[PDB]
Amino acid sequence: TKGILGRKVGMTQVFTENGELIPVTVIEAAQNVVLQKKTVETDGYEAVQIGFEDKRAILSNKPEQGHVAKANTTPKRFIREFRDVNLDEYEIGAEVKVDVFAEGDIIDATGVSKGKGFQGVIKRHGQSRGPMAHGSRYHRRPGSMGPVAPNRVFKNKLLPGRMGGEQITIQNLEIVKVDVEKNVLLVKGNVPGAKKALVQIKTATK
Amino acid sequence: IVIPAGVTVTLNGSTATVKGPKGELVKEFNPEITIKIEGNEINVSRPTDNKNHRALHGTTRAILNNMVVGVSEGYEKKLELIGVGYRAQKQGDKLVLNVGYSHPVEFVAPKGVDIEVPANTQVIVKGYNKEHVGELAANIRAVRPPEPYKGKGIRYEGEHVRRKE
Amino acid sequence: RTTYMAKPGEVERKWYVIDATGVSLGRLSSEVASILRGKNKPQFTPHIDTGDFVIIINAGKIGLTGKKATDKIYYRHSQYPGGLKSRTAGEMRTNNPEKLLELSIKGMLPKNSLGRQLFKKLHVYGGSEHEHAAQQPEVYEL
Amino acid sequence: MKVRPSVKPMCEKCKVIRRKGKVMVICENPKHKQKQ
RNA sequence: GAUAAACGCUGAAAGCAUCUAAGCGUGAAGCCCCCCUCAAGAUGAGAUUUCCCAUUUCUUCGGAAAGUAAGAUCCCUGAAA
RNA sequence: UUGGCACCUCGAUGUCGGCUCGUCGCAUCCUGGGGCUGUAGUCGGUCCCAAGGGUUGGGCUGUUCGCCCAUUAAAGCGGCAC
Ligand SMILES: [Mg+2]
Ligand SMILES: [Mg+2]
Ligand SMILES: [Mg+2]
Ligand SMILES: [Mg+2]
Ligand SMILES: [Mg+2]
Ligand SMILES: [Mg+2]
Ligand SMILES: [Mg+2]
Ligand SMILES: [Mg+2]
Ligand SMILES: [Mg+2]
Ligand SMILES: [Mg+2]
Ligand SMILES: [Mg+2]
Ligand SMILES: [Zn+2]
Repeated sequence: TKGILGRKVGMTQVFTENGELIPVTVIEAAQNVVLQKKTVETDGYEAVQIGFEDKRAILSNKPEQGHVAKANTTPKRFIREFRDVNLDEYEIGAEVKVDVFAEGDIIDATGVSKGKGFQGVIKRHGQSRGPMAHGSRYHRRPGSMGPVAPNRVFKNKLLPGRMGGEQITIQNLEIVKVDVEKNVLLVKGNVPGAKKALVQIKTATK
Repeated sequence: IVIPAGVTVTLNGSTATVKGPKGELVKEFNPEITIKIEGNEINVSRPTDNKNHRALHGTTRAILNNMVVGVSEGYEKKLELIGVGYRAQKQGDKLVLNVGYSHPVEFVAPKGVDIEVPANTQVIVKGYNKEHVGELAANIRAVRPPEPYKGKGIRYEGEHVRRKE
Repeated sequence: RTTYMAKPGEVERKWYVIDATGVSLGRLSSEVASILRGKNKPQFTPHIDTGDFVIIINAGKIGLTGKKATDKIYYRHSQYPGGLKSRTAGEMRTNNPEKLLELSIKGMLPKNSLGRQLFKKLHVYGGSEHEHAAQQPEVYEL
Repeated sequence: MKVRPSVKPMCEKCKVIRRKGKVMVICENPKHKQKQ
C-alpha cells in the first residue's frame, strides 16, 4: 500500500498500444518528503506523514521550520498522513517518487471538489422542477417541508446551501503512465478539484 | 465409569482432562456437580435433586464416558454416496466429493479428526472427540443430503431415507 | 433558623474503589448512585454535592440475571428519521462495559445540573486496573 | 412447517415436543410438522 | 463477525429417544464491521510533532496593570474561494 | 371503510384530485434465507424469517378508483389533518 501527494495539472488524452483513446488527469508530484513516522507506542496508530511542494521561507513560521528540520528538508505547502502502509519502508527525510506506482496499478484519488457557491435544490440535490407553464408558480423550489403532525421539519429535509468544496474519493482509477524525470502520473479518468488542486493518490483499499 | 488401561484423568477445578493413547481431551463441567477419581473407576455425584441438577448429573457421566471411550477405542461415522457420478477422492488431506455440482466440494479435516475413503462410494470420518466426528460427518452429508425421489445423495451408514414418486 | 447546610468544599469527598464482579447491574448501580449523591453522610445537603468519588473496576464481570444479556435492549435515537440504533446489554457488557454501568447509574442520579456534576465523579473500568492510584482510593463493600 | 395456534397430533406417529419454549409436533410424515 | 427462520451435532432430565435443559456447529439483500463523508462544544473539550519562553512595573497573599515572544490580524493585490 | 356519538375548533382548524418533497408501519410486490408441497425436472403454490434497497411510461375517465396499451426483477398494501 503506497501513497503520494501531487497537484492536478489538468486533463488530456493518450492513445493505448491497443490503439484506444483514453482521457487522463496529469498529476505532478515533485518534492514529496517523509516528515514523520507515527507508531502505536508514541501516537496510538501507524501512519507516515508526507510533506509535498516546497514553500518560500517567509510563507512558513518557526513551528513549521522546526518540524521539517527533523527531516532535513525545506518547509512544505501540504502535509498529509497515510495509514495502512509499511513504516519499515519510508525513512525520515526520504523522497517519495512517483515510481512507487507502476502502469496498470489501481489507486484511489482523494481531493476537495470544486467550489460551487450557494446553490439551490435542483443543482445541489438533483430535485425536479415544478411545471414551467400551465399556470405554475412553482419552478426551482424545494417541495413540501413534510407532514403536519410533527409540528416540525425532520433533519435531512434537503434545502439550498453551499454546494462544493467537499473531500471526495474516486476509487479504482488505473495509472496509465509514470514519468519520473517530470515527476508525473497519468491517472485514467478525472479526479476531484480545480486545476492546481492537491490530490492524494493511495493504492486502492479494494 | 470404568477407565480402560493406558488412560489417565485429572481434575483441576471444575474441568476434567482425559488423556489416552489416541488423543487428549479437555472439557469444563458445571461446578455444582462433584466428580470423584479412583484408581480404575469414576463416580459423578449429584448434590440436591432439582430439574436443574438431575439433568447436569446425567450429561456429565455421559460426556465424561464419551471423553474416556473416545480416547481408548475411538469413534467412526461411515457415510455412503449413492447416485451416478457421485464419487469421493482424497487428494492429500482434503476430502474431495463430486456430487452433481458444477464445482467439486473439498473438506480439510479439523485438528484431531481424520477422513479416509476405502471405496470411492463411501467416506469414514474417524476421531476421538465424538462431538467433532459428529459435526464433520453432518457437514459432509449437508453438501448433498439424501433426496427422497431416487435416494441420490450422501447418507449415514444405517440411515432410513423416506421415498416418493 | 438552625438546620445545618453543607457549603461547597466543606465536606471531605473521599475516593472509593468498588469491585463489580458478579453483582446485579442494578444493585451495584443503586448503591453507587447513593454514594455519589452523598446520602450516606449526615452532612447530606440536597443542593450541594457532599458525596464521594467512585471507581468501579471489573465492570466486564457485572451480573445480568435471567435473559437480560440478550433481551435488555439499550436504544439511541440520532434525531434523524428512522435513526433508532439498539444494542443488547450482553453485547455492551462485552465491548463497552464502561458505557453499560454509566447508562445504568446515569438513570439513578437526579436529572438536573447537579446530577450531571455527580456523573463526572464516576470512573468505570472493564478490567481490574485504574490510573487513579494518586487519589489513594479506599476499597468499599456493598 | 405448519405454523398455527392449534398444534395437535395428526397421526399416531406424531410426537409433541418443546424446543425454545415453542410447542411443536414432529413426524415421519413431513406434512405433519407443526409449530405453535 | 454475531444472528433470524431453519437444519444439525453432542446430550441428559426420562437406562430409550430427543436440535436443548449444560455445551458445540451451520445459517439471510437484514444486524455490527468493512466502503464514503462529517466529527473533541466528545464541556468526557482527546493525541502527536514543532515553536515561544518564564520580562517589567506596582500590589495585602489573592491578583491587577503594561509593554512583548512565538504567532495571528487590520489594511492592500486577488481567485482555484 | 361504511357507520354511531357530538367531546376540541363557527371573534374561520378554509378546500377533492394532481405537482413538489418525502418519511414511517409490515399484514412483503421484487430481490435474500428457509419449512411443506398434489416438491421427478422446468414453471409454480403456500407458510416462516426478512423493511437493506428497489418498486414505470402512456391512452381513456375531472375522476381517487378503474379499464386498456407497452414495459418491468417488481409494477406491494397502509399511516402521517384521507
Ligand atoms: Mg468557484
Ligand atoms: Mg418532471
Ligand atoms: Mg413562473
Ligand atoms: Mg413535538
Ligand atoms: Mg441425538
Ligand atoms: Mg457464522
Ligand atoms: Mg350530551
Ligand atoms: Mg382566533
Ligand atoms: Mg413479517
Ligand atoms: Mg390521466
Ligand atoms: Mg390531505
Ligand atoms: Zn403424523
